[PDB]
Amino acid sequence: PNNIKGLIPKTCRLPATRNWYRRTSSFERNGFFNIHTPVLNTKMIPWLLFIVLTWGWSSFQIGGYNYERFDDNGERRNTLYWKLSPVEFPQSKLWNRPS
Amino acid sequence: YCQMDPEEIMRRVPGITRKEAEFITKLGLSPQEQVDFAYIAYNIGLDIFYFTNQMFVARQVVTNSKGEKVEVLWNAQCYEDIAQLNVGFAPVLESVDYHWEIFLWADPPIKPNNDFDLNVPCTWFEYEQEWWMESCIQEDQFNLPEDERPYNTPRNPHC
Amino acid sequence: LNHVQNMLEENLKYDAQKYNDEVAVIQKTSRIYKPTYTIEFNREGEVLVYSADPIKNSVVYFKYPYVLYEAAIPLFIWAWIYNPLELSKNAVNSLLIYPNIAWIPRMWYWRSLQYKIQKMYLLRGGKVAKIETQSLAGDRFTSWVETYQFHPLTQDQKNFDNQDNAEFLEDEGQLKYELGVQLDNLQEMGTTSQDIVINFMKEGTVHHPELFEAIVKGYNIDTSDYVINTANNLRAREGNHN
Amino acid sequence: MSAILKRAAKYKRVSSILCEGEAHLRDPFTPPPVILKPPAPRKDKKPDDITDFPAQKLIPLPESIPYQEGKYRPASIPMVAGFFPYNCYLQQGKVYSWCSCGISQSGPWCDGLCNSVVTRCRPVVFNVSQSGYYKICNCKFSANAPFCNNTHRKMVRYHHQTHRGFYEIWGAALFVLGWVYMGFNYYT
Amino acid sequence: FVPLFYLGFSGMPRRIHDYPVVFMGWHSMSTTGHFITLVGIIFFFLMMFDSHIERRASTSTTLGLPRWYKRISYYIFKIRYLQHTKSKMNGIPGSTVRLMLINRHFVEYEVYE
Amino acid sequence: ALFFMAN
Amino acid sequence: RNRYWWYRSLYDDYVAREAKLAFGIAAFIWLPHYYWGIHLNRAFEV
Amino acid sequence: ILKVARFRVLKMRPKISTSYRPHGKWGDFLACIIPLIWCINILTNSNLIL
Amino acid sequence: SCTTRRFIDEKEKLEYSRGYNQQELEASKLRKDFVKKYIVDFDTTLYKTQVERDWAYIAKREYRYEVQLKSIGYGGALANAVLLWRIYANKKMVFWPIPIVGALGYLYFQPVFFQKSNKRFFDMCNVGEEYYLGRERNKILRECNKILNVEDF
Ligand SMILES: CCCCCCCCCCCCCCCCCC(=O)OC[C@H](COP(=O)([O-])OCC(O)COP(=O)([O-])OC[C@@H](COC(=O)CCCCCCCCCCCCCCCCC)OC(=O)CCCCCCCCCCCCCCCCC)OC(=O)CCCCCCCCCCCCCCCCC
Ligand SMILES: CCCCCCCCCCCCCCCCCC(=O)OC[C@H](COP(=O)([O-])OCC[N+](C)(C)C)OC(=O)CCCCCCCCCCCCCCCCC
Ligand code: FES
Ligand code: FES
Repeated sequence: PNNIKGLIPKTCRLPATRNWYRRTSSFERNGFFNIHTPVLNTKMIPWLLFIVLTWGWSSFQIGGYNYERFDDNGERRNTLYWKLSPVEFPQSKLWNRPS
Repeated sequence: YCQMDPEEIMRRVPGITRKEAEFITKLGLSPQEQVDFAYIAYNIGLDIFYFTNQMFVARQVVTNSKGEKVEVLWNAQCYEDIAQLNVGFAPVLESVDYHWEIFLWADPPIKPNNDFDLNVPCTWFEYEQEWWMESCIQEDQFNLPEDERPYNTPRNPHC
Repeated sequence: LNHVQNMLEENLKYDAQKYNDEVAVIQKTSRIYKPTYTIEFNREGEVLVYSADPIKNSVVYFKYPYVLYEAAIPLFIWAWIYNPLELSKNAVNSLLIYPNIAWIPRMWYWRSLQYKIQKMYLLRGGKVAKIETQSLAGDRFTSWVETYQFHPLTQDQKNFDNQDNAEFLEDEGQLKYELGVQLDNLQEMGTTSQDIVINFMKEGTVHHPELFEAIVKGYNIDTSDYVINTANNLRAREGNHN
Repeated sequence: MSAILKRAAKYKRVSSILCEGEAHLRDPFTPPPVILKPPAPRKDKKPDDITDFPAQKLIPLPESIPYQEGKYRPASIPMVAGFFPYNCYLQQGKVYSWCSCGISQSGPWCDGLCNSVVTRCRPVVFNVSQSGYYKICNCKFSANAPFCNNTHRKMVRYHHQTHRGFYEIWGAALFVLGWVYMGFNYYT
Repeated sequence: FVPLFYLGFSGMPRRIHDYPVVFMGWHSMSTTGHFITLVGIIFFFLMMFDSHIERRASTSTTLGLPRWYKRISYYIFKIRYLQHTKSKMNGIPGSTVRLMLINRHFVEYEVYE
Repeated sequence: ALFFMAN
Repeated sequence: RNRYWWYRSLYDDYVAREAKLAFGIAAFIWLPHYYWGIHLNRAFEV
Repeated sequence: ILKVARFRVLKMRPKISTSYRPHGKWGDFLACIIPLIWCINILTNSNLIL
Repeated sequence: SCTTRRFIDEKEKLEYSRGYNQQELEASKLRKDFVKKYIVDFDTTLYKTQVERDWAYIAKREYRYEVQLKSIGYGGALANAVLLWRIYANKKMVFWPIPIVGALGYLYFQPVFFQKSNKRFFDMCNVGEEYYLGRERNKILRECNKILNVEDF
């Protein structure tokens, strides 16, 4: 339909300012399709940061904190005297390292 | 596809001809690289119409000290690996020839050693040996603008 | 698959074939501007038509949309640490999801700061313009772009601005506002990208207002009346106050 | 075109000299700028036509530059190679070559590596009238050609003012403060 | 080979074909990994077969210029590389035609004017 | 070593 | 120290920019590890 | 990694490596400080448990 | 133990949730006054015996983590909420909500977390009748037992 109320008719092409999403791929003028564009570097920065740095340096600490906070470090609670009992240690062997 | 003016290329490199400047503009280099390539090609006598292949990557006509007007062919090379060397006799880039016997006539290859007494001072773009290194250090260096650099400081008493 | 007859498909095939045949690489244009004065190119055959320091004049750290996210980060970290909502083990980690994705808008903004033009020269021939920009980490980028690629945007940058009739320069000749220009194809660092928007800040010096206006309006400028100034003032990697 | 020409009468141009000044004022070997005008356009363009533009004075690279007495603008941007001056004992009447490029392996002196880099920075061959300890410039930016005039302090301040330099210095400071915090909390 | 590290930390001797029940889990994962490796081996041989159906002449990526010791070598490589890529991108439509074909792909509408 | 356990 | 000496000590290769950018991020990634290690050391002592 | 993943490919600002051979200032000395510390650590720990 | 600590924390949360009576409030006030004075307002390293110093510092560390740090965190959360509100309202970065609202949040939450965990800190001072700290705690404990008509440890 031509005349629809509430809709602005598109008389001319709109700029890139109005785009909701930013393309990570482009076209060379001779038809070559660029997958590795300058936008791809900025898009890959957060994924690489999380995979290489953030996950490998916080995941085990989070796991141990949650294990102590919720599971009481896996204690067998039916024990008599804390001062005479061995301590159920929190998690100490990192599972996010290869060894 | 941004082409430098052939007149401007001729002006920057005075001895270069119109056809060479136009052909250089018809290559894919950015205008800075177009002017630089024109400078190099004119100064070293490079033939810019020579198509790069796996026999020789470049051709250059130069007159020696006896005025013989010889030609020099810059070969296609390989990095330490004859197995990666394209031993071909065609002006093409592909590796079509496969030789079962690399040294067919049993003639050995050679790595010529140069006598130190018979060496010559480096003049094949000698000013580029450290270039890369320096340019890797100056990319992350911030330089004080001349508006802020102190000037006309007092002279040293003994110099 | 091809034996199925679709008129829209046939029209698309005809359009593609006709564009391949009739539309050529070499396109004739009548947008030519002849400046009223002699153009004084530098020793490198290009006249500086715009200069600025976009990073110096921009707010880098305390920008409103992003300080909000970066100030919300500690709240999420505290909510995970103390668990005031008495959530299970998975829900608190879902809370911890947020700090990883809250600095990304600032990354995009800091990237956008490098698309504000720092320098623009007009090369000889009047068909190429050299654009120099600089990132927030000191990297410098140079791009040669044809003059016809430039399309001015409006003041609000929401819609395209009419070429051949647009006033982004005041009466004196300086920029009236931060002008947005869209480029159909910009080759940045050797990779072609489509529909790239660049900005000319108001706090920037517009040398040669006629040449700047012609370049932005996508004109092929006639540089026949020229002189060359043999001034070797500049140097490579010259300090520029960012 | 027509719209630009309508307003072109009132447009005013601005000078192109910004944060760089004039090289010929602060540097010898650079002739003052000369306005070269093109000749008449050629009637016929031939494939073997060399340029007809007026010739330009060509100054070769000097082997070394003299001591410019407190007025030294580097011909090209040098590598800093240190923000501290050397305290070197110079003998009276002995010719010293000072490294201007900054890439010399032989400390402050030229060695030979300026010939192996793309730069117009040539060594400053100078002679002192009296032997003694001198502050030889090592940032290669001093107005005194081989001597230190405390320009390295300005260079350090400018580096700190930059966004990336500010981040670098604060990151190093926070690394050291993390070491200090660990040492302070070592008994908890 | 990571679950083998896990089992080694738990006290698993080497040359035993029967082990305590508490190891089986990681051992299964380890065995899984081996089979993944085997699949990769299959692909290896497949590519060799696929390499002789293809029957193409190899072209060196260096174009005969392994080292850019000088900027003239960089220029020669850049020129030859651009010519080579232009020759490769023949029979593949330009950017405008390709975008026209991609954007106008959908040709299924119920009602027309 | 000296401060390997860091605490 | 000596910028030129420290900019080509590592086999004549320049990684000084990445070394400089490493300190800022490395100043914070060790905090969770350090605090949980404090917890583990206290548990061992107990 | 970021640099080599973002700015070292041919289409993203490659470098003209013009260096014939490396000239280093105490190379291995910097590359052996980190391992040596490790050795120290390991040795000390072993001795204690021994 | 972790189970003992979790049980203490959750029982304190339940007690604070249900209410605190009147005589319980009086006993809590006595316990809080004793703990505040003898631990927070005193340098625990100034006690004569090593047992007193060690266990008073343990009690002070428990106070620091369970009252000081928790109150700082909750006040900082309140300050962050107010800061986000003010940043959204002013469409720019502001700094006033951090100090003032952080201090107000700390002053609001420190009494809450002290009232919640008063018994925990009071009992941790039970070093024995042989020491001055233990004698004072036992005097306060006898007063609280008189108030609540019960017997504690
Ligand atoms: C320790 C320092 C302390 C003092 C700091 C002082 C200021 C420092 C910054 C100054 C500027 C330095 C240069 C920056 C990059 C410039 C280059 C560029 O083009 O950038 C665009 C560029 C986009 O890519 P590009 O332009 O295509 O290519 C880059 C260049 O071409 C070529 O560039 P390149 O390749 O050479 O360089 C690559 C490098 C370039 O980047 C850097 O060098 C940046 C290094 C880190 C900077 C950290 C300081 C940020 C300064 C602003 C803070 C404002 C605070 C006040 C306002 C908000 C709070 C109220 O990339 C990276 O480092 C990778 C991304 C690293 C992200 C780190 C995120 C930390 C988050 C911390 C908060 C969350 C913690 C918990 C969760 C943890 C896991 C996420 O962006 C980046 O690369 C950087 C991305 C990250 C930027 C935003 C960081 C936000 C931090 C928020 C902290 C909030 C704390 C909690 C609240 C506290 C108050 C209540
Ligand atoms: C030596 C090097 C080792 C590592 C080298 C690299 C190889 C390994 C790479 C791993 C990559 C990550 C895999 C796991 C992913 C999930 C994380 C996880 O479950 O961790 C467990 C941990 C621990 O979980 P837990 O609390 O259950 O701990 C286990 C507890 N026990 C052991 C007691 C059972 O969980 C978390 O850390 C959860 C919080 C983080 C969630 C992050 C979500 C956001 C991700 C953002 C991505 C980047 C931005 C994208 C932006 C896009 C914008 C459009
Ligand atoms: S002048 Fe510096 S290396 Fe020679
Ligand atoms: S080193 Fe001091 S001014 Fe150069």
